[PDB]
Amino acid sequence: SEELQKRREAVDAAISTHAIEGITLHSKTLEILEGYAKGEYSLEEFNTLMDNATL
Amino acid sequence: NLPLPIYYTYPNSLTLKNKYGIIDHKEFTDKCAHDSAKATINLHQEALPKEFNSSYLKYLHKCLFENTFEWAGCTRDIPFPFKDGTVAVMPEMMRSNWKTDQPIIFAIGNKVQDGLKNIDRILVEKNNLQNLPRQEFIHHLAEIFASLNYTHPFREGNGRTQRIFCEKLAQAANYNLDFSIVTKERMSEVSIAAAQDGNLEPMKKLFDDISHH
Repeated sequence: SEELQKRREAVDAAISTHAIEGITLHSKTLEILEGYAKGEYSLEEFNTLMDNATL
Repeated sequence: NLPLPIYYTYPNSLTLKNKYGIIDHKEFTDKCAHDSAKATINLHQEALPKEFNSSYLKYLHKCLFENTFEWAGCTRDIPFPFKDGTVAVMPEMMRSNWKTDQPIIFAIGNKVQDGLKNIDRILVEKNNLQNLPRQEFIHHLAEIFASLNYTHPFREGNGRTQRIFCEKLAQAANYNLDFSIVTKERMSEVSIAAAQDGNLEPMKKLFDDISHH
């Protein structure tokens, strides 16, 4: 899937930009990003999960 | 009520004033990175702009940091009025590297505007780096990246803003810029070489390695 490949590239870019600063994302952040990359839920539902995440 | 650099940070703290009210650096970093990751995902689904310039760079900072900083999208040379009634400004900024003798001094005062306008001139003259031979694209991408490193236009979030700006610039020029193969160490090494030695070749080598047409 072209769409899922674009989502995976966005997620890898989000991880890289923090890793290049020496920042590891919170486990909850990574879990929500992974679900989006895999097509488990929409961009809107991804946004809801991020805003509702307990850190 | 004179604007000052001190008003960017909480009283008696080294932590930047933020919308989360978090003074603990670890917890602040976690939440700021969480929101920046959310913004990144939404940004990569957004249609590319017709023009790349310093206004677009400020928009990207606004997108990445709107939920973290009241001053998201605002540059450090311009007095910024916080909701708390204080006014912050930081015309003078420097960064020390633990392996380097002398600090890197960023653009002073209104030289921040000059740095932003510098990239605008390059991007107008070179048509957003589109329709160029590969060698020219790599050279000007490196010139832009090194120029933004010196300008350091924002109080914080420069690196993150600069990288997505350059990914999007590359995408509009039919290139995929892959920062995932670049380590924190390699990024720092090439940036110090351009800043202190005036040597752009390590940065150009890095961009050549990570640019895929």
